[PDB]
Amino acid sequence: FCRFTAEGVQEIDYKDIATLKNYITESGKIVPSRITGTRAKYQRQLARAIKRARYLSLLPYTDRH
Amino acid sequence: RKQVSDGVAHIHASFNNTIVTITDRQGNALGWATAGGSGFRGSRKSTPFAAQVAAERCADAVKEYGIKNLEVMVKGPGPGRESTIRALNAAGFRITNITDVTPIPHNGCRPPKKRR
Amino acid sequence: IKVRENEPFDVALRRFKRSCEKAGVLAEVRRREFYEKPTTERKRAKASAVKRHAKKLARENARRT
Amino acid sequence: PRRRVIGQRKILPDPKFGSELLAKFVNILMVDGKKSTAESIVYSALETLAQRSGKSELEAFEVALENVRPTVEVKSRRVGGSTYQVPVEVRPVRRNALAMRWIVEAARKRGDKSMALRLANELSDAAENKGTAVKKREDVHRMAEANKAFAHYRW
Amino acid sequence: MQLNITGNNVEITEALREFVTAKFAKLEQYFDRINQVYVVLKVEKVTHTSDATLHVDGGELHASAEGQDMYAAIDGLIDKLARQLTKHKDKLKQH
RNA sequence: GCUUGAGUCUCGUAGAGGGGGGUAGAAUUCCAGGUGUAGCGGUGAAAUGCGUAGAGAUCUGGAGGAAUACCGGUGGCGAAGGCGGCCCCCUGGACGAAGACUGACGCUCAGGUGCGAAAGCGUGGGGAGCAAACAGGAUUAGAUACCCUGGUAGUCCACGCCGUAAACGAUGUCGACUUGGAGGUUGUGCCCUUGAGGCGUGGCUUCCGGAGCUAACGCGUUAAGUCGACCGCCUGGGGAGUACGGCCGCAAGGUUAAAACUCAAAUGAAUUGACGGGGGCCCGCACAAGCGGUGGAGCAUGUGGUUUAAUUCGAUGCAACGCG
Repeated sequence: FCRFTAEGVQEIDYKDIATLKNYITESGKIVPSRITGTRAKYQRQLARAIKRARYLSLLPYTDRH
Repeated sequence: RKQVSDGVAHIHASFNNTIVTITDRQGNALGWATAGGSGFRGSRKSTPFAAQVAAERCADAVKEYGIKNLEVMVKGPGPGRESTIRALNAAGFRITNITDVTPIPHNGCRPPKKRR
Repeated sequence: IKVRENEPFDVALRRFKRSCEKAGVLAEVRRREFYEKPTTERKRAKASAVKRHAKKLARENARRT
Repeated sequence: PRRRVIGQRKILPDPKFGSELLAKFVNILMVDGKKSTAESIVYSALETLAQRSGKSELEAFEVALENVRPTVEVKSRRVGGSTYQVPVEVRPVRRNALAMRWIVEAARKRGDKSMALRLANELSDAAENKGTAVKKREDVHRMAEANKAFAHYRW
Repeated sequence: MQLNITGNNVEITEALREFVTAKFAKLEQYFDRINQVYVVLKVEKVTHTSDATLHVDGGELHASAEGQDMYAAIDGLIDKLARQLTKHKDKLKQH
């Protein structure tokens, strides 16, 4: 696999929640980069987009909501 | 009484004992049965068979309410937790949902020390 | 985690989702903060993971059979 | 043993009836290797079974045996630092042989006068299910069904 | 516990016999319940040597100790047997 | 004077670097209420403990404290100690590309000065969970311990003190030089960004190995190789990092640092065994599955012991005792 964020020159922001729900699992946990194959730089800022979307209720913390 | 149709069957699934209780959609309980009260005591409380006998003893005394469909909640890393649900669909129930609701802290309070 | 599947009842399709990360987590929050043994165990882990990489790559020479 | 799945050998059948099942039965109570003394007691004990039950002789013997044969057997299993009685289902070639051993050990006690009638009384009472041979079968099942909590198989 | 004291070229006295049984009363209760004891004392021109064979509920255990004046030999023999009795005891506890 | 060391500046980049303030969700505990009924909790088993005054389970609401699942990575950053949710404010360093600038401004330091895990200490708070001490229940020959149920300082916050750790890479700082391979992470240049492409080039970092080195184990461009600069330190084992003295500290204590006496060793690495209540694999009436015995009875016989003028001598765990 590869990183589509490195395929372009875009920025992973928290407001683009359509592309973040394929990066979390079926219970709200973040999928590791050893499965997805993301670069380590973009994976670190991806989780910063997951954690900000969880604060603004665009993504759930757990599945019991 | 109230003759409710759909319910929720919570399963507490500790290591030493398995507790199964049956409630409704609103969340207030109807009846319960444990593996320690089914005649199994001590080493046999931590058996999946003892969680089965706790289920059919709880599948009875809810005949007064008339449940034919229920959800299943499991909570704990027990030796039961799946042999209990096999004793419910065999008891004549429609299992709509099976849900894991075990408590996981996102790193909170300190657990006790590892015993040696 | 949440299976509301139709047809024939057989958790079977439930233990695929649940035995994923619902018992390794609860058995390690079961006791002891550790605070430094995680480190030891963690560092022993990957010194034995590259022991599987650097031996099985060198095991493809022959097999004496 | 460790090795050697043993090459099993056969038994010659009974002369009076075409059965090796009763020839296995006469070999069990054959004490000190005395077969003519063993076979005279069992023939005198099953003709007594016919008049005390009405039926024919040989099929009245196994109807006292299906009432005394077990289906599960409990074992001591060593696991951890202790050892509990796990139950296991019995193979059928052991199932009858475990049954007719329970008959003879109940026949050496339950002391009446002669050995032929000592065997003849409870071979009837095995069919009416009140003798002490059936109480060995039911108290084995009482311990195995109490220990249903030990088993990775569900049959 | 039944003692059986026996000497090869060491004719046992009365003070030595009670010295054995008082010492073998120690390794008694304090370590394990035992069935039957055979004690053998030997003198071999230098070595006051004392053997002992204990019989327990599991098996048997034997120890030997050569010493200085036949009193230190039995004093070293009991310390050899007491350690074998604690090793055998915890082999039969496994809690 | 010069620019190559060192430093300044202009652009960027990554980061659990630090300090301050806010805030979110999960979970534990407690409180209150609803439902509900005889158990819960715990262990190898058990009891203490809790519960018919309604526990536990379940649902709603509330209070409070501490910690930030997944991401999380032989990943990153920091001089070391250390630093993980998220947001803002203040702030330190490293690094790269292309230049410009000062012109040896450098390196290393005894004393000195600052920083410095955890525990502890002082004053003032806070206190969910955990938990020294302590209390009870077990286990045990005993258990002052391991296990169990509780549980106080402490853990948390502010401001001071302490100045110690297997504070470790058991490897001082700085500079130069000397075959390679597989990576991780983070900048950047060129060519066909024409495709996550190809070629390079830096920084930090992980592993494996060459020469050489080392007592060996190993180290191996981040040396323990080959050299230079300076500093700290070592001089047989015990006594002893102890006594005394000085200094520092509220205290605990830290630091500096002996001698008398005593021993002929202490020690390092590796080798062959043996052993392990280490691991794997295998066998034996070894266990299991069965049958018949012994131990209990009288007697035959042998031994120990006692007795005797002598009860001849030898055999003594298995492998002596119906044996010579």
